[PDB]
Amino acid sequence: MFQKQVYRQYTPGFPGDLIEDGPKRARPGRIMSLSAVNPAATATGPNRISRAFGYAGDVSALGEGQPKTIAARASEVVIGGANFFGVLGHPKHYALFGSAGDSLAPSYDLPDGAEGEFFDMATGLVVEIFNGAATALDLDYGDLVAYVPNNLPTADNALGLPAGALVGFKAGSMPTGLVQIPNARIVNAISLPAQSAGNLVAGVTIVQLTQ
Amino acid sequence: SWEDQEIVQGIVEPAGTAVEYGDHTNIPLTSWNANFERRTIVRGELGMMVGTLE
Repeated sequence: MFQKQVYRQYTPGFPGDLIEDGPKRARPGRIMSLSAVNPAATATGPNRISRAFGYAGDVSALGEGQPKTIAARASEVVIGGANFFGVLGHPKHYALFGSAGDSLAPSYDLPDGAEGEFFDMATGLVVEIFNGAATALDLDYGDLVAYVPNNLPTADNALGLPAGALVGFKAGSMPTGLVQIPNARIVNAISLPAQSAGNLVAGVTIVQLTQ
Repeated sequence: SWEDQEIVQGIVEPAGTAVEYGDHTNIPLTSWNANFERRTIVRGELGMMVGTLE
């Protein structure tokens, strides 16, 4: 539970958080449900914090009759929608609910139908990134970001990546089926070791610049 | 004043819907619009001519 070790320095940040302050754009949204997704919706995800969500309709209108009150411009988003909405973030906004009875158990998963802060762009955002292949990869300053969609076919998703998992590729190497976040750049440089479908090593968290 | 051309009345339409709160989210903004309403003045005339023998 507490520090079982001592490193020479603190980590630069936790996934979903902001390291650098600058021009940023973020929007609120409701988490919806992959079950409510009308189409097959293959990719499955637990609303993890460092995931890139997609727009899936609006919930502005309130009521059940013809006269409906548009109370707010509310966005209704899903974890792996093709229409990229924003990378979920700012975990301090939310309330910890625990996991399976233990109310104080660690949890980075937002419950379904909750409200999240989806950064559309940020000077620096800590994101969990993954490997798009089974081989070792090196990400540098000039590296791009693409997130797994909801309808990624089983043949393309051989590694069994999560629903909204941001991958991180090199120019002209986007793993197949993956959709790209425009103008997204890997700022800090890291190395991901070789992985398999069963292992699926969690790629080390990275500072990224979006738009 | 019988020589004016138009009578004008102003209307203003506010605008703005709320948004769910987020610490780092964009601030929604309100605004307004203004239109002006003109009614034209119509002058009518009528006369008479009267003769001595009449």
